[PDB]
Amino acid sequence: GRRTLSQRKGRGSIFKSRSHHKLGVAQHRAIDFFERHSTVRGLVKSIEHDP
Amino acid sequence: VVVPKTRKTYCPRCDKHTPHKVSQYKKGKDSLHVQGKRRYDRKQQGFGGQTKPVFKKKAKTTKKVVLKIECTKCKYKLQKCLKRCKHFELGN
Amino acid sequence: VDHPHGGGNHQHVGHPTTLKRSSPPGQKAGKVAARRTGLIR
RNA sequence: GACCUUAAAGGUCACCA
RNA sequence: GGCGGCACAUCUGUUACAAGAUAACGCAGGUGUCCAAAGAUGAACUCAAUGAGGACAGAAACCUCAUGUAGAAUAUAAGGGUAUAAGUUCAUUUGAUUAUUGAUUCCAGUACAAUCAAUAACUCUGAAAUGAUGGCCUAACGAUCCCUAAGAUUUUUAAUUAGAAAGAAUUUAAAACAUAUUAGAUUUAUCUGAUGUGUGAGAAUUUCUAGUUAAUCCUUUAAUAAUAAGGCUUGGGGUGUCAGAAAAGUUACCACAGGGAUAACUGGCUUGUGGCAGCCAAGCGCUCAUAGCGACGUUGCUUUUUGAUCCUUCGAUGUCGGCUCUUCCUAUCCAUUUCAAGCAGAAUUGAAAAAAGGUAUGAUUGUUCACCAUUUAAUAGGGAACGUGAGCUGGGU
RNA sequence: GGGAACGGGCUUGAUUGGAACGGCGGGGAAAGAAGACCCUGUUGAGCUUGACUCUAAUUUAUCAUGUGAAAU
RNA sequence: AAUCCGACUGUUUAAUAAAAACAUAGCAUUCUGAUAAAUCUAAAAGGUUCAUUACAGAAUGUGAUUUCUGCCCAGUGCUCUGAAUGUCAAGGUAAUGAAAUUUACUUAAGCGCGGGUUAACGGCGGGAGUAUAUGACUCUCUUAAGGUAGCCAAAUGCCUC
RNA sequence: AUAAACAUACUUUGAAUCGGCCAAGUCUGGUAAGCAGGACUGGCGAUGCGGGAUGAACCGAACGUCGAGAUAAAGUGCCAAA
RNA sequence: GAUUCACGCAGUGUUAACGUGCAAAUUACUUGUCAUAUUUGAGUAUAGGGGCGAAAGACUCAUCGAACUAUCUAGUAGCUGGUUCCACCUGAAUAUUCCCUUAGGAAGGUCAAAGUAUUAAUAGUAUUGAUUGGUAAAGAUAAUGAUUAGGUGU
RNA sequence: UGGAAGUAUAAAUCGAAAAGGUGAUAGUAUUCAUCAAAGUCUAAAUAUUACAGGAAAACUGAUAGCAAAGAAGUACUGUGAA
RNA sequence: UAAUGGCGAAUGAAAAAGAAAAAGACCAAGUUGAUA
Repeated sequence: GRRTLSQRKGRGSIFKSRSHHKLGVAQHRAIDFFERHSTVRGLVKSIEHDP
Repeated sequence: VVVPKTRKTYCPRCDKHTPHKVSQYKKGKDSLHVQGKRRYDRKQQGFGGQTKPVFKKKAKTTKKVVLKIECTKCKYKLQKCLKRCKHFELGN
Repeated sequence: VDHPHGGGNHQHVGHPTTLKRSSPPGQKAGKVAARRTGLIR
């Protein structure tokens, strides 16, 4: 037999993520003293659409 | 088929006719230290799978009957083979 | 050649589509370690 | 027609051209 | 070819041809068993059937006499054999045993298997001669390697007692240390030198008779021991494809070496089957076997159906039908000429000469074939590589 | 006619004047291709499956000696 | 004017098949809390979905809409949040023996035992009476269930033109 | 009785071959076959020559190169010798 | 992801042309399609039990039900084809046994060549003598069977 | 591996010594024989179809002998290996 | 050849003995420590 489509998916040649116009990694900020024992205030500059 | 024990037949060691006890011969326990078994175990070791033929086309349904006629007074054992029989029994 | 489901003179599977979790990659096609099948009630 | 089964009757086969 | 079967190991009768051999997927059947008795022996008896008798009892229960060449029985398929038995009954028994030779049947004069003839033991039965190495005979079965059992003590040696008989033994350079005895060191399983003698030394051994003890089938290669293992001889575990690999399918996506040793198409032999034609005459035909038919039988022709065979073609003969076109056969549908009728006329029916001329249009189907609707004087049947694909078409396959 | 059972050559006949042009598709069992159908090879390959023998991945047990404790 | 197939737009055997085949939206099922699921690699602070996080990722069947998806868990799969003392390896422990060896006891998964599951693979019966015919009705055999709603000489029906 | 000394008995080494086919005062299966399979012998294969017009097998007869004669199967109206 | 025309593109039909072609797949007309699941250039990524595939076993340089190229390799072939001068002499085979054997092998028969032995070591023949066998024929109240009738007796 | 109850190497586990290894049939014991592993070096006798320089030949003599007797790994083909 | 081997096909050494040539030296450990 051949190699099925699920096998060819794990090599990542044409199945790589199409992430060129993505905004970036979306996550909390890195933990520090000011988040452990205080509060840091942030300003929501804009709301954007992540592809 | 049916053959009694306690036969009176010739015993070569005593050179005389003595009473003899008759039983049936059963194949003994296969040993793990005979040369043929040691050779076979060595060959089967390693890759290659089954290295010796395996019989799978049996056709016979019966076996020849071998009696073990044993001298009572001298322990001298004979081996008499009978014809193939479906049913065998050691009678009186 | 392409798939385990690749059938013959009638489009059909042929063997059960529920498979063990331990199936090698290549034959693990369909429902995997399925505790149940059919429409749920 | 061939194989099988029952107490004549069924059942399966009868393909490549 | 497949499916079916086993003609693959194997027995009987027959084909089979009066020595031996001997074919077909020829005919009628059979084996992969069964038997402590259904082996061995001794003795007694005679079977199947029939007739005639005897309470219940009769067609069939048990008893008696007579006839009784086997017409019964002998484990089984068939064929052979068997009557003071090879059959039935009674009694004893285990030779259905160990060892060694020589032959005969398949035979390549190989193996297995089988069939015999003797010899050396120990036995069985019988008064005895004899008989007994499985079954009354012809089938009832199996290599190398591997596994697993039984056997190899009869005899041969060594040592020590007692007796007896022959026996010189080869000839100079030496280390292993068993150690004693000292000179050092040590505490630990304590070692390290040197002095010293024998050892180990050489200018008895064998045979044999009677004992006693011990060992005793061969080998594990320096020597022994108990275990283990391997040898030698003989059996069992099996190969049924039976002189014996360890083995599921599908390819219409297929590939290669080949094949007319072999199928699907023509052709060739045959003509069962298909088609056509005769001979006799039981009868039908209101009377009348033959106007027209002709049963029960029987003799042919044809190759236009399908079979049967495998001779040609597998480094290829383009495989259905239709369309187009030519020719040929007559077992003639029409037209022409005649004879017959249960031919008054008309329409018809049977037959002869005759193949020069004609024999159509459409619905459905790829169809050949078929079935309908018309028309016509008639809308006959066939061959030519099942005419005709560098003539077409590509509907079917 | 016989022959390998469908001859251009052979046998017996029929018949024949040398060279050929334009057409033609009856024949040369015309050409193209060591038949692709079928069968035989102790020749293969793709694919399938509790065909035989194996194998990666998956899985389970033991070993591979961190400290200080308690229960069986 | 109708019948069949496919819902549609789309794709397809470059060089004999463009289609009823593939895709499709819709419907449904399975697994996974991310140190996971799937999966490439001989190995790897290696790689892909994943610049991701269940409205997600991965594996499948059917093929728009409407109406509806019947019964069967016996067989083979898959699974269980399940049972221990049926069967099960290397090991571990113990005994005899001069020792090899041998013997006994104890060990996990797996299978067996029991349950679940068919929008998992799949399956879904006979015979005889009975109201000029038919047979609502009845008897009888025995399946895990006996083909239900529908549809039909159909691109599916041999007989069959 | 007849024949047999280039008679007889061999020994060693080795080639090719085991696809066969035909005839008949023969047989079996089949309706039958230029069908399938056998017993005995002779042939074709391996084989030309004369005759049957032609033909693997039929009849006569088997072959170094030639001359002359008697022949065999079979023929004698012409092809064609008689 | 409506209907159409055009620039373009494809390949439904003629099963047209051509079929030693313009062309190792093209030409003419007809047909379809002709912007969002569209068409297209360059760069870049994926590689042979691999890739890529709106799935045809399709495509992967005219090569794909496993590319191209070189080495193992002059792979093996019980199968097909071919196998080279003259004269002379002798001259066959299709039985039997065994084989995973049936298109092939070994034992054996037939045949050739070498080399021997004075040689109880001749016969595909007939005759005389003693045998063997169960074929053709024959028989059918002669045994086992098959079969048509006619007398006599109870 | 010829090495056969394990000849050699490696991996997992285990792991010595008041030494010990070997005498190829596994095992224990007692003798006998013979060596003293787990570090290193070491000329000579031996091989050679790379390549360079020479000499020979019962070798080939332009379809032969190397593929190449001339600007031969050249002309030419392929994207490329070739 | 011993041996190995579906013990099949096949694989397969070495001591002795005869020659060419010949050649033996070092670390580690131990000892010496006004230590080098």
